[PDB]
Amino acid sequence: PLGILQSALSDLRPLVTDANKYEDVSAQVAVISEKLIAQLDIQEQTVADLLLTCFCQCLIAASGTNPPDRQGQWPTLYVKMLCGHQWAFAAVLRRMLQLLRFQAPFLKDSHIVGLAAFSIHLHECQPSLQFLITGVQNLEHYWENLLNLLCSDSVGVCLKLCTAAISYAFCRFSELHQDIFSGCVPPLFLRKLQYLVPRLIWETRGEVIRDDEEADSPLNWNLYALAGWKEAALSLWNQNRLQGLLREKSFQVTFMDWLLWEMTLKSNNDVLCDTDRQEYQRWAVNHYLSESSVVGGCNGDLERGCITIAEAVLQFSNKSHTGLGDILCRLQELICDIVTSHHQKGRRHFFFAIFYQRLELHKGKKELSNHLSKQGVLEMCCRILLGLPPLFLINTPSEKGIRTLGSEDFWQFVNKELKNLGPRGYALPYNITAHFFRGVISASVQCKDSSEAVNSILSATYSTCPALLISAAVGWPQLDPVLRSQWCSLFGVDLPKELRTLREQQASVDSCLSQGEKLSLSCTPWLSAAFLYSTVQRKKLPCSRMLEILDGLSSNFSMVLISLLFFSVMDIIYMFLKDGRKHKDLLENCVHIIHCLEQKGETWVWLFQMTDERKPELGLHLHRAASDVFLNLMPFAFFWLVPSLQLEQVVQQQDFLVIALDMYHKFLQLFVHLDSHDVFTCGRQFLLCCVPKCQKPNSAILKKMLESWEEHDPELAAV
Amino acid sequence: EPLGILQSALSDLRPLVTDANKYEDVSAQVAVISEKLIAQLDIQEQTVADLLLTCFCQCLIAASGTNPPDRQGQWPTLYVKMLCGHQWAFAAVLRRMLQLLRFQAPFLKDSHIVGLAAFSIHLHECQPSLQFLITGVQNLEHYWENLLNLLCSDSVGVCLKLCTAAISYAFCRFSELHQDIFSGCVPPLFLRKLQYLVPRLIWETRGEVIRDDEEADSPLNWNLYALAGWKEAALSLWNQNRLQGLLREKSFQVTFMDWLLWEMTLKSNNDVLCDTDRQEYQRWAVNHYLSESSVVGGCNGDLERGCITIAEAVLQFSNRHIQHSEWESRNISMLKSHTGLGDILCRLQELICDIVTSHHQKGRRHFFFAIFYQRLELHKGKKELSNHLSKQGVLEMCCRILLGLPPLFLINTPSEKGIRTLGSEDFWQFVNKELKNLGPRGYALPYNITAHFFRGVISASVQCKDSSEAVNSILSATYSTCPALLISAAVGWPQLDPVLRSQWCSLFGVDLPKELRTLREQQASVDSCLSQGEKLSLSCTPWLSAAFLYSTVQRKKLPCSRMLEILDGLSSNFSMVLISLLFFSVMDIIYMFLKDGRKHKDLLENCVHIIHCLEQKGETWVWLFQMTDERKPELGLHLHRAASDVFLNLMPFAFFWLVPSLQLEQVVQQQDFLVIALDMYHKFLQLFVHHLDSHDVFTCGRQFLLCCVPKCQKPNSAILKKMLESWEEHDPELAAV
Repeated sequence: PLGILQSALSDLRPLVTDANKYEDVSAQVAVISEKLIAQLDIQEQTVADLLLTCFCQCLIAASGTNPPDRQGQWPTLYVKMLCGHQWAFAAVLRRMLQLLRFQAPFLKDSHIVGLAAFSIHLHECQPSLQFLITGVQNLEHYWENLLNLLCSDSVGVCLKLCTAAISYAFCRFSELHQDIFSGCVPPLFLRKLQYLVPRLIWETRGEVIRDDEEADSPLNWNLYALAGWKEAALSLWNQNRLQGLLREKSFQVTFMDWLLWEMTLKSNNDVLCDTDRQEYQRWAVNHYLSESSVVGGCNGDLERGCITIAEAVLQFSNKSHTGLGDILCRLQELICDIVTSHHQKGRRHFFFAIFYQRLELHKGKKELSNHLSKQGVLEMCCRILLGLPPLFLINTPSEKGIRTLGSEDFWQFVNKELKNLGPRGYALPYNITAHFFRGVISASVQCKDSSEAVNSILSATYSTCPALLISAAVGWPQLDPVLRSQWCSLFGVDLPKELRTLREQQASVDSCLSQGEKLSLSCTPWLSAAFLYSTVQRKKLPCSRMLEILDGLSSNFSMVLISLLFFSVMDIIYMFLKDGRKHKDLLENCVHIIHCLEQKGETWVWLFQMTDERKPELGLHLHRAASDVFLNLMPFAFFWLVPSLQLEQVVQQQDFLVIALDMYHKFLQLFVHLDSHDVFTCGRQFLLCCVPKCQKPNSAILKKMLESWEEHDPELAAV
Repeated sequence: EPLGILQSALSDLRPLVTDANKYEDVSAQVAVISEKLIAQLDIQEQTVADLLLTCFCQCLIAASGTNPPDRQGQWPTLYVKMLCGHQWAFAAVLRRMLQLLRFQAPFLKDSHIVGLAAFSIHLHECQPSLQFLITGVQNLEHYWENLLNLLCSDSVGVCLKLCTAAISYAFCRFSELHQDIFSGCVPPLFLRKLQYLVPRLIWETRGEVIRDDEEADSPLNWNLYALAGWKEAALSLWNQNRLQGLLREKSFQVTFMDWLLWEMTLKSNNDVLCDTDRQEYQRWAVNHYLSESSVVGGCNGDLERGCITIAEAVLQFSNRHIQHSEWESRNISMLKSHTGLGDILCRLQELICDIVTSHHQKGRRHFFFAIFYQRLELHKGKKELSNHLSKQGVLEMCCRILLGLPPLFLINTPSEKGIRTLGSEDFWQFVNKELKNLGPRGYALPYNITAHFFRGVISASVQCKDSSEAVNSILSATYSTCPALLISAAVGWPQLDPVLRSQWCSLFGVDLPKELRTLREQQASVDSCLSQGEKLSLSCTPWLSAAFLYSTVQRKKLPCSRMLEILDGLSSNFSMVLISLLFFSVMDIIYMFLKDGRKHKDLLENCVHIIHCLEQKGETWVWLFQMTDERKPELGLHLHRAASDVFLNLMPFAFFWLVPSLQLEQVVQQQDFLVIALDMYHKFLQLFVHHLDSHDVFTCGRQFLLCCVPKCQKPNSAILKKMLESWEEHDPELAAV
């Protein structure tokens, strides 16, 4: 079956020497007549390399008699025959894939030219392949896959190839007006030889000289008797007809496609040393940075440069990576020229804007598919800030003869779209809450005092952006030596008065836990109850040894006992989302509640209310530090822990019923069972014994329906 | 049967060790007989090694459980002796140890590691174990670094689990005596990598120094055999008050340079830390070594010694990484993964931004440049081999560094009395000795080191009061001290203007100064008059206008005939443009020669056209060819001090191509001609020690000498034909003429 196939398919070469006078047809009829009978199986893995190779053979057979200009009426015919079938033309594609992926690094130097000429001739026939494993579209959705995988793994081959699917097309498909010629070759080959050449082959970047002695002449078809691959792709980049062709729009290269090619080329694959791979870029960036905007580029707007780089980085996420690090180093190389200038007119606002607009597209709530992309882009938004620090980009000083050091930005980004980033809820992670401190330490040099500015910053930080101090406290032990060393490195004097009170509080806590000394209180009941909580929770000590050491008689006591209830009902959850069912610390809260009762009341509902109607100050200094992933999930905890109490939760409380309903409304808007929604009866019971506004028996019968509002809104007016 | 008896013996040695049976050791001598009955990547046997090493690695863990090491016996010493007494097996086990540590580092157990660590310590105790027939290593000590400086780069989580069991075994074997001589049991190097790998991997022991003085007994009675992990066995040992008072001596002292030399070599891949976590470690360490004393090796609290010491290492780690490149004709050779380099250079700019941004600058920068004046003196001309020349691999790092910095460091910023004037005197004195780098052009620098400068003076005037009266002062002090920078702008204007303009418009929207503007005018008086022809303006300084014109021509691909017709004919500043236009063409010829050596005729025609265009005025063009400073008018120095020295060593190679292509009589009415001709021939010989051009020179510097200046009438051509003794007679002939 195949022996005769190899014979026939090999009986072609003798024909094509001089007698190529339309007789290469009946042999094609025979090829097709005998081909009728025949995971990369062996039937296909072998026939492919048999059809293809006949090309690499016949081409070289005929390229000795005459060049391709005059001959070349067989190839179109052979390829039209091949494409005439379906179960074979779909094997050559995958075979060439495997043959340029695995063996590509070393196959041959003349089994290549026998692949370009099969690419091109696969273009002038525009065949149909709508059905295939992956490629659903026409070829144009196949060249890009191949070329991209290849230039990501192997570079030298990509150029060895691109510069051979061109030279075969200025010889062939010549002698025709320059208006329709450009439709023969595909665009991407040129759109990529506009990129590779000046990367590998220097001397052609625009530095040295333009040598030209043979510019207007059909270049020699010498690839079969050549001298190297550095004069077949340079005797082409210097031909006028091409160098004047890389100006159309059908194939441009702009400063958002350069990245997505260079930002995915992993070292250990390239062919350039480090201190050349880091000159290519510094040349490129500074060539798409002095280029018009109608073309891909930005005139001189460093701002626009950084903007584009960030917008590209965000569009690649779709850990350890090497290429991305170079881009994130060029960011610094660019920015460090800004902070040392103190624009005061174009300031950090130009940057953060990007995030806000990349973070609105994912507002179309759906089936657990966009939230993921949201946090995935957010983690990258964070990784960046850690990748373009001179470490005080996040600081907005001023100038009126002095420098004030304020930071009016990064306080909104945090309060809005960063606090909902990491675990533990109320806190941030310990990789971004150190940049702010190691930044105020490093920007406190410009001023004249260097010990007062820091105090002003950290005194302002109490009102706005409190979620940073808590993230420090929760992560202080691995943060003290850092600063204690930085300061001594720069100045070498005592510390200020607002970076050591935290140390004093930690030390007091520690020295008081071992024995017990009725801990004091620094008039700040949402700080001094974070230390006290985190130390315990890390050293595994229980409750009894947590609040047994408070000395509250008339000072700030209830607040230090409510902050703990908050921090204790925001970690019942981190132990639910994290592969769990229920955690045993609610006893701590049932004890804190009894301790608040022993005092003069000091109600606890400020937490379980989302609006800002009458929530006292700390009650809205707390929720301004949480994450909207939890606050949308409190009712769960509310109805978990409530049933452990009765006969005092209402009759001596204020605004209970209202809050219970405000919650039970949201307990439904989550989904769209018996072990989760059982407080039906609970809410039904609290009514019969509550602060009777009207509540005679109406709301005891209305819970038998889905209208907690059909009559409640009016049933409150009678209060 | 060298095997059966072997396994029988190394098995009977198994149970006999659970108890320290007195005198039950001669059974070792039996293995001596067996081995004596049996005697690159060797694989001939390559099993005796494992057969003999597993004996230890198994008998140890088999006995341990009955008694701790100290009360174990005198077994391992005798074993190691019966091994080393045959210096062929001792030449193998080493090889298998290293081969299985490196290649299959992760594919190992948690019980064989200690079996190698204890064996290593026992080796160290038997120092008389010294072999010479092991290529690559002379003594024993070398082996330790040989394997560990590969382990600590290919895989870090095995240089810790192997350098902890050693200590946990030594502190259980020799922890009965040796109040002072304890130091000397373990090998030193082990006890250094710990001090570098423990904190890095785990943070709970970074900065804490003193917490208490509670006395301890010993680690948990050799718990490694049934440990619960390593984060607590490496931590129950860092606190042992007997150790922390041990890594203070000199032979266990890590330092700063010795740290950079190890962090650079970490492969980014195969590491264990995410890229956003191995930069906190560095941002901490760099600060932990700046607050120290110099006796330890760390800085004393300053910052200069913290940058000098990071540059002096990059200029010392690349030397062993020449790492050339080639793509066509690929020789299969993997590339070294992304080294920790770069990162270090990012923690070096977070530190320069803290001594230029301050309130007490006193902006001196003599340092950081005298550090480069040394590596270029280690091998000034040649390191006995032309592989890493000055302008090859050291002047490409004095740039990779000098770029990653801000564009302000290159400028001084004095603050004498708060006035804060501007200037530069340590980048000029230095760029006048790094222009020799760019051999491509010769009359220019590269571009990426010409933007920063012009982009710096603009980011420094800010600090001053009038941000547009210093620039006019700098760029006027220039034109007389550092020409080579402008001519690299002229050659690059159309890629540079939309940066300066945008910057000066983004800081504060005020009109430009009178020195970043003159250039736009001198460029627009060109890009137009080349179109359709009008005239040229001929601003004050010639050698800048000429650069503009010549480079613009080259960039637009025009011929070399417009350049000569759009020009004044009655101006006093005409010739001084043509001279420069000749100089640039010469240099272009010379560049074309150092690229597939040839001549590129057309330029030889351009130059003769120029010489004829300036010959009907009575001037003197033969003083470019004076490689001295004797009498060259001031226009010569301001050009030669911009030209590389790779080229002026070739100027003769271009003086005998376009001299004979002139008339034989219009190159003699000049002043002191032959004094350059023969003074250049003298240099045309030193090059040989092209070759076909020796004839044209031997004749052209031989026929002129008859109808030449009134210096000699005879015996000078005869003398020149005598031999290469032009000097022996010229030294006396020049006396008169």
